[PDB]
Amino acid sequence: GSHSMRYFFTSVSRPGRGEPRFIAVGYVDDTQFVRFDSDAASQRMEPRAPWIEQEGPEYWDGETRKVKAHSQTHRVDLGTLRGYYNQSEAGSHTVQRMYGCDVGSDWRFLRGYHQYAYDGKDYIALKEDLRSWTAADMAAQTTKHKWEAAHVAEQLRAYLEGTCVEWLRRYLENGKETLQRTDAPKTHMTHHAVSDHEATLRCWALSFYPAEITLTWQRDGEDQTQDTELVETRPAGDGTFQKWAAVVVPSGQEQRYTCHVQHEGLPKPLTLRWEP
Amino acid sequence: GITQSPKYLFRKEGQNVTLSCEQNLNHDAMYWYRQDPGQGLRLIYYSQIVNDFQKGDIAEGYSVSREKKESFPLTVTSAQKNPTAFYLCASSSRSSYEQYFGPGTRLTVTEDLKNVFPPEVAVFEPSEAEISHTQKATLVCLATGFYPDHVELSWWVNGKEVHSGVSTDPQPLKEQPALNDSRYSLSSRLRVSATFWQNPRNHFRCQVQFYGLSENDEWTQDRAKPVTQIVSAEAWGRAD
Amino acid sequence: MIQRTPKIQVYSRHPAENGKSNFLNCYVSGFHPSDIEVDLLKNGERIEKVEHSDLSFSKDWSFYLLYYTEFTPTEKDEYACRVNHVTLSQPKIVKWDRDM
Amino acid sequence: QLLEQSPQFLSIQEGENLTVYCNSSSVFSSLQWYRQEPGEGPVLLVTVVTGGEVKKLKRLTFQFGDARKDSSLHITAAQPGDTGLYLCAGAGSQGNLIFGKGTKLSVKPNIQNPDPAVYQLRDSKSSDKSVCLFTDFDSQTNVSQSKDSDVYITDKTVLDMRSMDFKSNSAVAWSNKSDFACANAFNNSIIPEDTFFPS
Amino acid sequence: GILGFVFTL
Repeated sequence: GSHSMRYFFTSVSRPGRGEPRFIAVGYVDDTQFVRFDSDAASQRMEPRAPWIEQEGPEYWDGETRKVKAHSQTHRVDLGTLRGYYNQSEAGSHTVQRMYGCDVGSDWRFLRGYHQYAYDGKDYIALKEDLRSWTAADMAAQTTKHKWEAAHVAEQLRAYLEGTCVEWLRRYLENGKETLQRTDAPKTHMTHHAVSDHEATLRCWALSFYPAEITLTWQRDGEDQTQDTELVETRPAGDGTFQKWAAVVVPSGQEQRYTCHVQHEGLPKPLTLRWEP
Repeated sequence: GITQSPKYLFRKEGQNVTLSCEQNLNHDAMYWYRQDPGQGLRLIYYSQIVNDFQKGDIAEGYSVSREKKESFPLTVTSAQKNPTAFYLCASSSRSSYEQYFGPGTRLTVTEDLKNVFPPEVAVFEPSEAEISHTQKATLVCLATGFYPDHVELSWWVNGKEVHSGVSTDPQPLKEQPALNDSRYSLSSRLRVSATFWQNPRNHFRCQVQFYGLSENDEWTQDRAKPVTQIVSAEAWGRAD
Repeated sequence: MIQRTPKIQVYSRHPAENGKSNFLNCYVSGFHPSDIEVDLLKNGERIEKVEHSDLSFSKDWSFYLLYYTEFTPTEKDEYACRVNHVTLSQPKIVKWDRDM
Repeated sequence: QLLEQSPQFLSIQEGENLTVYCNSSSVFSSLQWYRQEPGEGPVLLVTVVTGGEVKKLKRLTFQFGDARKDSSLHITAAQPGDTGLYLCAGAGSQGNLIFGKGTKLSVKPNIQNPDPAVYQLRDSKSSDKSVCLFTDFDSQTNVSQSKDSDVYITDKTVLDMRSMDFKSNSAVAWSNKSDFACANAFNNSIIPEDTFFPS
Repeated sequence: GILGFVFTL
């Protein structure tokens, strides 16, 4: 299937409490592999997946040097934005940035991204053509003009279409056992009386990877988006994910309901029914 | 633009020196390079943003800091047997984009201050043969025996510095190619029409501004301390 | 300047079995700004050894974090997650239900 | 990333056209050309960004290859002022510029009325003591080094007298020796057969 | 691997 590499950066000012807190994390698909925290003692980009620890000292020295430069740039950016928006120096503000690339099943470049948000709202983004900018307002227009004058997009495009994709391929290979695998959901159903005439059927999907999954309840015919509670997919904490869907049904009609599970790790969709 | 004061720097071996680089271009990225005679540029250290810096290709023996956006000081420590060189600072609006260069600073580090000598300057008068053969008169200025090779030679005609008919050697000559602290020589020519040289009222002066010791340098030798100074030689026109 | 309230889910890493070691999780997501307080409680008392994931965010810029601690559930012990954020009028307590 | 400049050195006569090359196996997002004079800061001549773009600044023409892996600098009717070190540089992936090693360009003057001669000039302040001046030879002539370590000889330099619309090459030689005379001053160099030697 | 060049907004 397709794959992605994404880097997420967050810088938060804290006036009167020192320099802004900077956190960087990197992911390949739904797996985190690196982190940097400006408040930590190590002051190094650190591994968060076993397969990246195989990279040599030059790799780590390089990621650490580069991430420290990102930290200082976004620290300056907080100051610049406070100015562009004529804000006081007393409040805390947030700059977020994300960039990365997607590749298709053939591991060839599919799409690139590079965008920013200020206080949780879109600020500026490189458009899909990787040549033009989408600016949210006058402040962002100032940034856009600055970046056009210094030809930032052309250099970013080269990274997103080349370097980025090359790193993604490298990581997909070195971490092949963990990244190119699929963990099919382990499933089960529970039943609980919620009254003297109704019951709750809950369909579980546990320990699956990647996170993408579809859980649906059907009654004799199809889909039941009525009185069906579906929780947001959540991390189990061990690299896998979980999700459940529940339906409230008239007591005695359990037989009419089936839970359908779709996941890339399953050769064929699962159909589950309540079996006391 | 970019300022690198001073143009010439002289230090005794073992004495750390910090080269200044200041820019008023509102640029985020700054760079330091060194250049040896007849060679290209070698990157020492750079900084893409205030409060961050990273090594170039030849950072050993050097150190920098970037506490302010406008400045990028380069400290030359006990690097090695090669701190003497031409140092250039540059800046770019954002890193990786077009760089604008400062004027450069020539740093010479010597083993012993007693190796410092001011230039002796002499002006050689045009020969009668050249005058009768070409109707032109060439004056030659020779600055000799100086070290370091930090000099600025200029010609003055009747009190005005001239930039006409002048040709000064691009590079000096080592009076001792063997010694690393060899003294240097430099020549220059000023050519005028025979008619101009034949007016006894015309005064010619070759001026050599030398950059040497400062007041911070101690001096115990018997000869005059070789401090920064101007040494000149002159000639006057001659009627035929 | 925009603020988004955290969604909260409290659950175990593996299906609960009394007397068997497991991990208790409190997953907070969809919030902004990133400053957030999350604590895990056992019979009302804050559990000391609690770790959390590295700060990350979603497509809409909202943040998410997983707080977790190893624990051994029993029939009598109650677990819960306490969350506070600027968007909340008062802290929120979400009790762990082994089948949710 | 690498940038290769060719040729390393180029010597041409005033008035000729010339081309210098900057080549790489990799793609650059932006590229610059600089001209530097000895002991001075390099001067930025141009920045190119678009594959295939051409920029003409006076007598200089710059081109960026369609693939953005190469660039060239072409000069029309070279003037002595064009002499210098030409450097190309490209955007570096690690936040710097990747520099080529440069092309050293020397533009020689066209001496229309060569009158090679070796004159003896005397110190204005001292009896005896003098220098030998080899002057007015065409640019085809080259001044070689000295045999004795005690004999000093400068490289040839060009001098312009705009007043008289005149240009001339010259080199100087002097020695602390006694047997040294302007007659054998430049004996280690190929000097014009008809070089005037004042008697 | 992350970007090797940084630039201010």
